Amino acid sequence: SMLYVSNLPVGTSSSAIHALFSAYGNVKDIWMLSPDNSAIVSYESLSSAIVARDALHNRPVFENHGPVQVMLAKPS
Amino acid sequence: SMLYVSNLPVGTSSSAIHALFSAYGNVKDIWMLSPDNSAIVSYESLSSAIVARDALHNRPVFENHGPVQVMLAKPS
Ligand SMILES: [Cl-]
Repeated sequence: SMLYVSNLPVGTSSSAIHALFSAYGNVKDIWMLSPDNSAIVSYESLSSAIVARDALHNRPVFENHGPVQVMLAKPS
Repeated sequence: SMLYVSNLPVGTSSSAIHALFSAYGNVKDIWMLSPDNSAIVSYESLSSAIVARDALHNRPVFENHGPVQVMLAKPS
């Protein structure tokens, strides 16, 4: 399952993304889109992607930075 | 490989996206992010994602609508 994560702080590392999203399930892959301040996060299960989306979408979880956006992508 | 495709015409279907990106390689999956007018497209090979990124730059698509933006997502 794919999450598009955006409005990340400039220079957020894949390891920081991995820590943030590992709280909700098994992260299979992270692809970085640094010129967009964004990333793609893949979970093993849709149930985990849903929980992380609900938990983190439009949340300023990084201090002194704006709210991170988290959108669940619809396959097919 | 994973491409993040943005600036889609509003309402663009996954069938239309599949048809466009099939011009450059075997499309493995498409995930729609339609509230963002965006999509994630995965190719079987990296060469195809590069070809697609380069060929689509400034190219009118979907009945001569505005070009789309294509960014190659780096795995980690
Ligand atoms: Cl999972």
